[PDB]
Amino acid sequence: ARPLSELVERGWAAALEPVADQVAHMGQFLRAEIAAGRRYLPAGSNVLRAFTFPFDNVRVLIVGQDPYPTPGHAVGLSFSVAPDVRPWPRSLANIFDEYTADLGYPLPSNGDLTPWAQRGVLLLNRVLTVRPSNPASHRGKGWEAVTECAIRALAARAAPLVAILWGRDASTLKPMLAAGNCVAIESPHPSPLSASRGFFGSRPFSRANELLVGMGAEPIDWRLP
Amino acid sequence: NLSDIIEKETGKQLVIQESILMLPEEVEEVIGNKPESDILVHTAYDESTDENVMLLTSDAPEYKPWALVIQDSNGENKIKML
Repeated sequence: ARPLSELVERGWAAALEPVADQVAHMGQFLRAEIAAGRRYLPAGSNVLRAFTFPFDNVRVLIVGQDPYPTPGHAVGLSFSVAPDVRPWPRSLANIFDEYTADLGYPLPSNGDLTPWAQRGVLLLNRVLTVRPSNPASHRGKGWEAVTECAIRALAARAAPLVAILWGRDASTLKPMLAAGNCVAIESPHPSPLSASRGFFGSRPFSRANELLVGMGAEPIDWRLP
Repeated sequence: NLSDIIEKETGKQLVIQESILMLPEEVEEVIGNKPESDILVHTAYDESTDENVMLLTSDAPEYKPWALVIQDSNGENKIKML
């Protein structure tokens, strides 16, 4: 489609109003991509899914990168995969261990994160689409401008926000949320290569919550089994 | 695939599930070789040896091999520079 209000929750309409031209453009890029014979992975419907849940109800940002490059895996949301996805992304596996370690909970039955999303945890990738099997193929391709505005908008609100930033790529957005009512908690990426380097033990789910409570807001549920 | 070069250096039919991008500063600490520019950490999982198989390559367009890491159930890494 075309007009922002028909594409995202409104309130998100407001949020992203300044990147309307920029997002609309992203469309004809994608369309142009199919036109040239190649497809993009995130999946028509889900591309902007991140922005389908209320803007004013977000309390936690988990910024990812671009989508999982393998078909049927990427689902429109950071780090989350589809429930049928069996041997799951090792990053996600690690996230989950710290998740059981951090909170009393038992290991999730699948890497389907939808419930977090619908509870005010915004799983926003920095790049919303990607060519199949070709990781990072849509970097600088226009998306960052959008996801960036997304974030700035969240920061501007009266409501408190916790941003958890996994990896240095993420950290570059620290300045981008002027920490007035925003708190950022950074750590090395849950990827296997770096996880034990300081992600594990970072306790981000509870800390995020305690931070939220510290600021007079409601904690996230987490908890998905 | 780029997963073929995994199959080459190890002989294991595995699917890459994620490519995380990191800065030299991040990669150096773990492997002890500061790389030129950023790296993508393509991680596949071997569900039989319980090993995390990692392929580190140069950024998006040219996916140039740089190093390979095999990480066991304990966490120790057999690093082979490529």
